[PDB]
Amino acid sequence: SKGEELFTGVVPILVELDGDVNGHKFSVRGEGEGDATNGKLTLKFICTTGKLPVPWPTLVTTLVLCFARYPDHMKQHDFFKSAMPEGYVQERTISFKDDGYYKTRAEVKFEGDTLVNRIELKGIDFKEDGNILGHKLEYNFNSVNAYITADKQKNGIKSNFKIRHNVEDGSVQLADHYQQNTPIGDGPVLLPDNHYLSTQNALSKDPNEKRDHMVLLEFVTAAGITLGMD
Repeated sequence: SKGEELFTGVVPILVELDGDVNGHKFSVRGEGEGDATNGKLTLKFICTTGKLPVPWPTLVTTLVLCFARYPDHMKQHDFFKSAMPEGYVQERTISFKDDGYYKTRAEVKFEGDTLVNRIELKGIDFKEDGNILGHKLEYNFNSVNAYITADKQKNGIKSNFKIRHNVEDGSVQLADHYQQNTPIGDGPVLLPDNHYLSTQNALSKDPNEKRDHMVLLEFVTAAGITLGMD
């Protein structure tokens, strides 16, 4: 596959999300750019339907792993870029412990010059006074290593990892993530060996923005495979 050659520069990004959590409907639109050479994403997200009915941090994982920085000695394990430009489907179940769950289905693929992440999210069985629908989570996002394994019986990859959201009262809300990715096209894809993505996030606000929004800076770097340019 040649897909990785589409990410050697800076690539504009468009993210569109339609959400429905316990019948609370919402939409989010994000725009920015990705720089896979550095593993860097810079995006600004707007709730275009007004008030976001869930905390912005609970949407970070849902709102483009093709922008991870794979070190040279690991380029053969980069499933995400290998599927491009046709893209992949990314599906998750995110189970909030002692609370509801998200089910997400996204298509990550190039539309023209732009990498687009288009997502359908349904949230079910949440508590209306819980940490999610109650907006009890701090506006931040801790750093995380998320392990990838190949899924040969689906021609894709899978991953499960735990996101720990800080609660305003000092407790921690667990979001257990189960993820599946499978290509859209029929071309060749890279099935990686076991490894992980190391991710850091900085969440902020745009002073001149009145809408409900999230400014996001994110770094994603692949690791977990031995040797590589001492």
